[PDB]
Amino acid sequence: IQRTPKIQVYSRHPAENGKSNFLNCYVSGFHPSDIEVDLLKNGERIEKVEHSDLSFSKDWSFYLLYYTEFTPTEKDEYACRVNHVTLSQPKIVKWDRDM
Amino acid sequence: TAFTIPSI
Amino acid sequence: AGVSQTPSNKVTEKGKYVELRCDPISGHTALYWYRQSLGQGPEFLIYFQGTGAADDSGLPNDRFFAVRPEGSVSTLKIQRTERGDSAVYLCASSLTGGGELFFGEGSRLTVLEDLKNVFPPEVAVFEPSEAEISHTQKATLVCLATGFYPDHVELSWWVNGKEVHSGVCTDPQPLKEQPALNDSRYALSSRLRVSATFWQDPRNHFRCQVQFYGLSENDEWTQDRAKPVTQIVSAEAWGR
Amino acid sequence: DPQALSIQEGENATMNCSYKTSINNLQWYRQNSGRGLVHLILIRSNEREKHSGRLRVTLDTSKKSSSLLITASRAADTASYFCATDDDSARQLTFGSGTQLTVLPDIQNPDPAVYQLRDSKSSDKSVCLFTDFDSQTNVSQSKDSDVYITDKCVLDMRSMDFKSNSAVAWSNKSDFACANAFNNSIIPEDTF
Amino acid sequence: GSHSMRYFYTAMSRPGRGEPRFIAVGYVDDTQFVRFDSDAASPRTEPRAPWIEQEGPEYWDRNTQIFKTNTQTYRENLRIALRYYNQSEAGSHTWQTMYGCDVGPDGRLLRGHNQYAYDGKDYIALNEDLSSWTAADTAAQITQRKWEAAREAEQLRAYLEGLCVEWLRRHLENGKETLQRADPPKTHVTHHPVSDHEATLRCWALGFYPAEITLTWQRDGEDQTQDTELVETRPAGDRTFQKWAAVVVPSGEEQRYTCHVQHEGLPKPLTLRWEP
Repeated sequence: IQRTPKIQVYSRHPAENGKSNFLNCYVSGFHPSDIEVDLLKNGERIEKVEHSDLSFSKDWSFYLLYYTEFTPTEKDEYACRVNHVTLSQPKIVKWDRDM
Repeated sequence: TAFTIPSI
Repeated sequence: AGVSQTPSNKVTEKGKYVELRCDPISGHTALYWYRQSLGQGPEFLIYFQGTGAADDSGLPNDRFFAVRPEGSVSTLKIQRTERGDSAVYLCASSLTGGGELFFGEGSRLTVLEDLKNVFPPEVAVFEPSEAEISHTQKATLVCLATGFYPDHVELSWWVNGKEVHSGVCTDPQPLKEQPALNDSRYALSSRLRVSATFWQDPRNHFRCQVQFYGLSENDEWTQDRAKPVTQIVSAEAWGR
Repeated sequence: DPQALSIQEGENATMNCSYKTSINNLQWYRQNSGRGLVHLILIRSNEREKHSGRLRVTLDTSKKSSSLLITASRAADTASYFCATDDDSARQLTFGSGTQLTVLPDIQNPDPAVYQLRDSKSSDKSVCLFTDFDSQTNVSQSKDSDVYITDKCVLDMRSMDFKSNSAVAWSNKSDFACANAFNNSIIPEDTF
Repeated sequence: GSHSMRYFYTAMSRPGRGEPRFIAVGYVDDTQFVRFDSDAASPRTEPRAPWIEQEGPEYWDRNTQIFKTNTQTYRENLRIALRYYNQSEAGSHTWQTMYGCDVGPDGRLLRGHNQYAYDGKDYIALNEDLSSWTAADTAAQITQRKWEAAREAEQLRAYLEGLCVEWLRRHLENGKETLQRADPPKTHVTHHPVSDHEATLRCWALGFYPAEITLTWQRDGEDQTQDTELVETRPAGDRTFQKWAAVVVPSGEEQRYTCHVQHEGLPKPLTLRWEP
C-alpha cells in the first residue's frame, strides 16, 4: 500500500513584509518514505533547505518538515514542489500567508 | 536509553 | 546436539595465523563469540546478527576478525598470534538476541614462545595393593602421566576394549613439576576402583589411555627429538 | 571472584554475585564444568524471585546483587557457577567472576589408608595412595623438590553405591616412602 | 501525569541503489530529543533537544552501540521477511517500529507500547497485558511463535518498566523548563469574504505545546461538524505547533459563531468570535 503525501506550506510567524521568517512545508501522510521536496522562490529552487528527521504517525504514514529562512515581500511568491511515487507529475503548491 | 530489538 | 565448535584444541607458536570454527543451532540468528582463561568469566568478543557484526567491541585488536558469510557458520581469525591470546574461545547461539545462550564446547588454544618445549607424556599403569584387597577387598589402579607439555590432555580408562567413566577419577588440573615458572612440564594422575573379584579374575584387561594435543602436519621439524604430534600414549595391565 | 564453596552433599549451596551495570534487562545463572561449555537459568529485573527444579534465584536491583541457591546439592552439581547480566537490554551478555562449587560426599565409613602401589613392568616409583579417608580431611602442599601430591579426589562406584576420596604421592627418591608422603597434611591415623 | 518516551524506527531495502538503511528518532511527549541515521559518514547518536546535550559520553557511546546493533538486526529482518513472504530480492521493502512508555502522575508505568509494521501494514504488536501479541498475518505468526519461545515479551516488559521509565524521568528533570511547561496557543480569528453572499472566518492557534488541541466552530453554540474544515496540527519549526479551522457562511451572521479552543495550558476553554 502507498499513500500520497499531504502538503501544507506556511510560515512560522505571521508574515510581515520585510521581516525575516521561516517558510515551512509540511509534507505528511505518505508511504513509502521516499519523497523529493523543493522550496520554490518564483519557481526556482531555494537552495538552503533543511528538513526534519524522518518519523511516522500511529498509522505508519511518514512526515517531514522542509524549512528555510526568507523575508516575505509583496511581489515575491513561494511554493513547495513535491515528488512521490504516488504522484504522476510533481506537485506545486503556492504559499498562502492566508494559511 | 533505547531498546535493542529481537530478530525476525 | 547443539553448537559444535572446532577444532577443540589448537597449539602453535608466536606470529602464526589461527582460524577457529563454530557451527551454531539452526534458525538461531544471534551468534556470539566469547573467550575465557583459567578461572575467570568468559569475556565478550563479538556478536553477530545474521550475516554481520552488530557488536564487535569485545575484539581486543585489529588482529581479531570474525566472519559468518552465509549467516550460519562463523569463523574467528586471529593474526600475529601471541602468548597473550592463549585461552578457550567460546561460541554461543541465541534465537533472537540475548536471553538464553547455547554455547559450543569450545576451542582450547595455547600459544607458546617456541615449539621447542612441546612434550608428550610418559605413561605408567600402577598395580593395586594386596594390603588394599585385604583391608577393603577392592582394587585401585593409579595412572601417572609424566613430563608432558602443554597441559592439553584427556585421560580415558578402558576395561577390556570398552570405556567406562564409572569408578574412575582424574584430577581437575595437572600441576607443575618444576613449579618455579610458567614454562613447567606438567604432571597429572588418575585412579579407578574395581572389586577385588574383578581384578583377581585373571582374564580381565586394563588400559590407561592418555590423549596428548601437540602439533600436526602443518608444523615444522628442526629437531633431533621425536617430533611431538597429537597422539595417544597408553599403558596396559592384566589380572592376578 | 567470590571464593570456592565446598559443602557436604545433601546440604544447601548458596551462591552470590553482583552486577555493576546500569540496568539489566535480565540476569542469568550459568553452569561451567571441567573443560566443557557454559549453561543456564534466568530472572528479569521486574520479578524479585524465581524457582526452577532444585534452584531458586533471587534478584535485588537495589544492591545489584543476586542469590542462586541449590537445594539438596548433589555430586552432579559440582561445577563453577557464573552470573550473566544483559547490559542495557542491549543483548550482549556480561559474565562475572563467579564461584567454584565443590559438593563432596559424606563418607560414613572412614578407612584412612596410605598404601604403596607398584607400577606394572618396572620396579619404578613408589606411589603412595591416600585413600578411603574422611571428607573433612585435607591434603596440603608438600614443600620439597622431590615431594609432590595430587590433591583429594572422589570416585563413585555406581554399580555398588560406593564413594571414596583419594590423593596420590609420587617421587623418584629413597629419602621417601609412605609414612613420609603425608607429613604436611592434617591426617587421620590408619593402616601404615 | 501522562508523560511518555517514544522511539520510532524506520529501515528499508534499497535494491539497485545501496545497503539497507536504518533511522531512529526519539521524543519525550511532543519534543524530539535524539536521532540516528545509518547512512551517516560514521553513524552516531546525535542530540535534537538542547537539554540532552548534558549527558556524558557513556550515553552517546551506548546508544550508538544499540543503534549499530539495531542497524544490523534490520538488515537481517529485512532478509528474513523476504523468506516468510516469497518476495524477490529486487524490490525494496520497509520495517517500522514504535515502542514507548507512559508514566503516572507519580511516575509508574501507565501504558507501554511496542508495535511492528512491514511495508505500511501492521505486522506484530504487543498487547496491553505486556505478555501477548497481536499478529497481523501468517508471517507475523511465525514471529509470534519465535518470540513466545524466547519469551521476548518479557524482555520487552523489562526494558519498558525499567530502563525507559528510569530515563524518561532522568530527562524530564533535566529539561523540565522545556518538557513540563504547557504552552497555550495565541489565538486569532480572521475575516475572508468569498462574496457578498457568503464569507468565511478562521480560528487560528499559533505557537502552542503540546500538539493536542481542539478548534471547534460552534454555530449558535454547536459543533457544525459537517460544514467546518480543519487542517491537521502542523509544526512551527521551533518546538511549537499551529492549527487553524474555517467555515463558510452567509454574511452578517458573525457573532453567533463562537470558536471553542481547548488546550492543556488553558484554564478556560476559550470561546471566541472576532470582528474589526
